[PDB]
Amino acid sequence: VEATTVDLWESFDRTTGHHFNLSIDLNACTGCGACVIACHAENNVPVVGKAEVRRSRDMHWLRIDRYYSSESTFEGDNERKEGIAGLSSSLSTFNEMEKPGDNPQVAFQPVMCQHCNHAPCETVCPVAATSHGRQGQNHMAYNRCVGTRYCANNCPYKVRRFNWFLYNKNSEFDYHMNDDLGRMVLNPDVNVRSRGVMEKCSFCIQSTQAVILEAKRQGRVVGKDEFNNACACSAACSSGAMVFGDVNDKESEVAKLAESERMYHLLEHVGTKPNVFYHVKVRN
Amino acid sequence: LYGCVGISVATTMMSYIMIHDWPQDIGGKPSFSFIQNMPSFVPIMFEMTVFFAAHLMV
Amino acid sequence: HYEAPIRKPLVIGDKSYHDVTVDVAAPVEGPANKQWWIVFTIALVAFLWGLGCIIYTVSTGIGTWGLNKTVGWAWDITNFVWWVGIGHAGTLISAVLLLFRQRWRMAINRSAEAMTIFSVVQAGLFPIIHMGRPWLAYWVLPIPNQFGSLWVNFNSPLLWDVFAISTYLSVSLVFWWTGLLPDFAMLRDRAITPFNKRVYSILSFGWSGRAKDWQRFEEVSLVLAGLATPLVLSVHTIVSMDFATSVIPGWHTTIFPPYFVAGAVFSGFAMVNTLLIVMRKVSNLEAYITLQHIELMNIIIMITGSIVGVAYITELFVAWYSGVEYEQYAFLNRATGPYWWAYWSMMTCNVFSPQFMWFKKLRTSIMFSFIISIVVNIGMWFERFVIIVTSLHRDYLPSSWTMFSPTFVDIGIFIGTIGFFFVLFLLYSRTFPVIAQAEVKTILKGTGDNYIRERAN
Amino acid sequence: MYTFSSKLKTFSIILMVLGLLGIGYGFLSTEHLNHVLHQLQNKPWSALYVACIFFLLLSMGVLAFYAIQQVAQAGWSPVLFRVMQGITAYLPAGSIIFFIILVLCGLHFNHIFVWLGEGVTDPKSPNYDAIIAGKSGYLNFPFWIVRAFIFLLGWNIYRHFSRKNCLAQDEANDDLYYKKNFKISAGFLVFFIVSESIMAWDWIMSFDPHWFSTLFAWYVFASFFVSGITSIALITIYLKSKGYLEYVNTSHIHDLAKFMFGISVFWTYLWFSQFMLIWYANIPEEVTYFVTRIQLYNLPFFGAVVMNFVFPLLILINTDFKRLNWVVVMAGIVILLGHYVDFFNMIMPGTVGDKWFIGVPEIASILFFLGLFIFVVFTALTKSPLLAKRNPFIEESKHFHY
Ligand code: SF4
Ligand code: F3S
Repeated sequence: VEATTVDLWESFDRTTGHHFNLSIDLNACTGCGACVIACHAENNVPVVGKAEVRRSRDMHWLRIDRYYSSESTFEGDNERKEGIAGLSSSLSTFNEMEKPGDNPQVAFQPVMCQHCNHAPCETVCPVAATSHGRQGQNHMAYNRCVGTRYCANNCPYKVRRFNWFLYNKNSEFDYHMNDDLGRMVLNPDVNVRSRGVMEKCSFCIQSTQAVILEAKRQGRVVGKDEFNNACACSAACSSGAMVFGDVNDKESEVAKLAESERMYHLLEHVGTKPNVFYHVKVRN
Repeated sequence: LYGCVGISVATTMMSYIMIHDWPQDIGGKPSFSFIQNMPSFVPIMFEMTVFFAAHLMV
Repeated sequence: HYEAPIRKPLVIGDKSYHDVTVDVAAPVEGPANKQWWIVFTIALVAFLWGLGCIIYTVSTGIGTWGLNKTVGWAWDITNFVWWVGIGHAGTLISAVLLLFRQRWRMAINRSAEAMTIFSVVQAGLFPIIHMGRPWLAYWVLPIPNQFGSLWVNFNSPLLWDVFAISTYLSVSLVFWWTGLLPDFAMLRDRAITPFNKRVYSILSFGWSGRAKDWQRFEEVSLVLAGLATPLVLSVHTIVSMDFATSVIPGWHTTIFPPYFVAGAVFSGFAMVNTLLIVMRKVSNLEAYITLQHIELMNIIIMITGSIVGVAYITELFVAWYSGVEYEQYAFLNRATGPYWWAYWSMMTCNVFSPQFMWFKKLRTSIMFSFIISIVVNIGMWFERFVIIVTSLHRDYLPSSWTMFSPTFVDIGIFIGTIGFFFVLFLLYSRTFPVIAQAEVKTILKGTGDNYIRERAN
Repeated sequence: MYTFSSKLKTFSIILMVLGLLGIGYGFLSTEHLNHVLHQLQNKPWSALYVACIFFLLLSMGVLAFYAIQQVAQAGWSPVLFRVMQGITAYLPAGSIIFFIILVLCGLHFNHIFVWLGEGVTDPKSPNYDAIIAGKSGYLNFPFWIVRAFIFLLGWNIYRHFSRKNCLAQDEANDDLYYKKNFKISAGFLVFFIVSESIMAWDWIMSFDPHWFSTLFAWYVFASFFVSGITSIALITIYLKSKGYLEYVNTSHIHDLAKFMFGISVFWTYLWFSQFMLIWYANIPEEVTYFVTRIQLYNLPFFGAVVMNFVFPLLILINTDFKRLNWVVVMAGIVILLGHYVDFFNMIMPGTVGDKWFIGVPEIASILFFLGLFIFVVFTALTKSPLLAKRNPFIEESKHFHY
């Protein structure tokens, strides 16, 4: 039986009231270059120097990947592995499959915090700084987070960025966060973190709480492409790769993409129920 | 008898806070009842019964 | 009476009641020598320097440590669980050996208790020091407040750990303390100075040893020993579940709850044995700590070592048996990878050290067993290290793969806890009655190289 | 010596006839039915398997304890060793029957095991299962038989020579047999631990080739070791009440009562930790193991917790009650029933699933082996005197009190 049907627990009702998703199709991902800088524009992610990134301790909420291959194809890295012997060859094949061969194939993959439903990063927080909503986010409070760094470990995708120094006003980081003339880029609607608290690529709460707001004072229902135009993770990319919006509204752009033959999540055998689905690379 | 006091403390504490004051979701843990999500309370309930049984008789 | 002629004497030197009390009271009743002061000074300096490192990293940032965005735990919790493992030895010696009526424990129990009260305390520093905002640690407790009675959840093993450790220590403190009442009584009755007179009249309670008082005393210790064994198991198990309950390949399992416990017994006794070896020569109490006590410590270590060995092959079998590639790769990474030397040096120590004890010529040797007892602690440090690090730098999504290397402030804090351990233990040995008198005097007639010879003729 | 009752013979005969007849009765009764009919045909087969492995391991739970008591130089056990030797006479007979059953599976007379079916390994078949086929390096049938076979010799040989050397020690003017057995028992315990781990994989976890778990064998060990202790106590109570034991008193009973109590709690500990570590982080692979048990075997699954924990928890905690014959007998019965259920629960959902029931074919196999067990044990007690002769610790055990 499909792995998603096995569950010792009981689910929660998110069938009404704006269940969200987010849609990547891997064909449209050329380089996804400007999708990064627009996400670090509202969210006030600080700038780290050459050192403290040299030690692989940077601060980014979404990332683009880079996967080469050995022996010129991706199917050539699935014939060497499925044909394997016992413990004498498997110590040598897995050590040769990290050396990329000449003229391989390249593949890109945008990876952010897909807001899970059976989320492993939730249950182990002792101070209860994380929780879920009815819309289907992963709400991250910056207040109870007394930084016992568990929830960076149980994320199998491992997109969770703890901050280590104070990046705001000290002279060790003499970037735009420090000087008085250059603290005007920072928007007042999103707070600026100090020390010891984690941060995470949330869904665009500071926009979608204003889209519901501007559709409630008027007395209307939210339109078709109104959620898509506000979240700058999707409303700033060049191609039509990133698609954000509603699902319970059966006339949006997300609900026509979720019912497809390319419906596909990362790591379904883990059983975490993500809310961001990729499609398929259909190269020829 | 002191141990029996301890288990009543542990179970009335957790059954109040977790399911009758804020029944929020932390993960996919079913916080609908006290049978549901019971196993996660065992590590605490145990320790409380020993704690009271030990110190109150000393 | 009805004692078997097979058993060997536990008390050497034809010692009577006065002989025993004088021998044990003597190190308390006199001054410390120059060598004591030299060692004390060294331990103190290491401790003070360690404090400086702790203050520095708390006030400047966790980023001064060698932690990564991938590896959130290493050396902090590694040393935490290492010290916790050490602090289970005394609660076995004073409770489990009690439950199995093991007479030979009477010469160890008191120093064995010191081993837990000075090591659980060391472990208690790490849950605070590694925190991002430790001055807000009080939020861990479910205390009514102005945030609309904002509570804590009761689903995380980190919280379970708070209850496990704080009650483990609390209970063991009153247990060993109660056992001191008849021994402090024997010091207040010496009162060589009015100062010391006052001190021991306060340290002891109004313990005028009487029929009824002893009757109740015995019953209390039986109850607490009964409660203590469950605590030994459940506390280390709650610690174990910090990894067993995860979704990370290489950590998610069911073997850890008894596995880590077996390792805790193994490493704990290895530690205790080295201190007893030097203690019986410095304090001149070699007539109480005999080669039979040493041999029995070695035998127990041998037994638990083999249990650990079985668990190692259990995990490897299951990994092969399982069709999950992620679990199999994790074990391949340990066998061959950038941390191969941690894994194989760990395995070398844990596999071969306890197997030397099958040879009587090696087991019955204070020289050989001293060395081996030290080695065991090294292997066990790596046991904890390997599990945590090798399972995090390699996992789901190859793009997140990394390395790990500690900094001088990670090392320094660990050194500090070692120094502090010895400051506390060393001072203990010059102010407390190192051997229970109430216990030894109940076995002096039952066993010893005088009464047995009398029984034989 | 021990005079046989001259009544238990016919009693055990009745059990070995009525049980046997019930067993015989049990075998006389699109793609949907292809599932169902196998569930139905397996019912009288797993009804026998669970009975044999229960009593087989019951005997092993005594030998493990026996070896431990001699290695640990216990000063209260010598007076009870003859009873324990009498109990562990079942093993060299029960192990024959069990082994034969394993052979019958190999010869395709049933569908007890999945991976022993035909067409599973080969890709040229509608029965092809790649997951099982990938585990064939361990599940290969001839390896399974040989590996199982040598575990039986490794237990039976120990039993045989332990008794032989003991009797030799009884008729000697020096020692040499005591020390011989001391060395042998130490070797046995090492062997036992290794054979125990593999045994569980081959005889219990082999019912579900799509499931695995660490900490399985230690759980299994506790589930029979506890019951072994209670069977020791019950036989000594019987013999004592019939006037065949001397130098046995309530302190010996009390010591056994508190021993079995502590280890029954230990069983509960292992049970819970295995369950919770799957429930807490329910990664769907390897979770259906509990899904299909909780949803189907509801009362069996949870009733086994109560009977093996809650009941004795409020009984064998009073030290006065630990000295009472009827308290100990009562608790012993409940514990034995509870562990029978434990083995029932582990095996049944893999062979019959939701077609399970506790009717005639189940009861019949229980009574048959019950009678057999009784017959063999009490017959064995007539072949050697109770209360061994010169033994380095028997003089203190004859005056043991607590
Ligand atoms: S992806 Fe990582 S951060 Fe987002 S919910 Fe799942 S575990 Fe938590
Ligand atoms: S588990 Fe909790 S305290 Fe912060 S580090 Fe993660 S939100």
